[PDB]
Amino acid sequence: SCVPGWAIPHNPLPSCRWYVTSRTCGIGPRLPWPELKRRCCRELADIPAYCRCTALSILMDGAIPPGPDAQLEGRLEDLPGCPREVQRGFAATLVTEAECNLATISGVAECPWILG
Repeated sequence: SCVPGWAIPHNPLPSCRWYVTSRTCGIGPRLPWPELKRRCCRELADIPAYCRCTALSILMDGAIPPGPDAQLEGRLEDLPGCPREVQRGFAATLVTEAECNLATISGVAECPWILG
């Protein structure tokens, strides 16, 4: 069920994109750091524990759901002086107790396969 439209929303984790770009790229919404973080973690916890790593994966590398239209969902693209590799490295740490501290399918707050 961990697919956009099903257990995962279409265009997943809008606020996490911004928090990732704010930190790495320096460009983001005009919101205080804690607010930026909170909104990201909120959207993340609203996703079933089991689908949480998949969601990160989609936000990082994007996804293409089958269908007549099928548009590219998520994915972190390059920003002026902010390559996609920098953003990805930080995005991978979102579930960490350091960041959002949320449990995945493993029951532990970590996604070992996400990065790379």
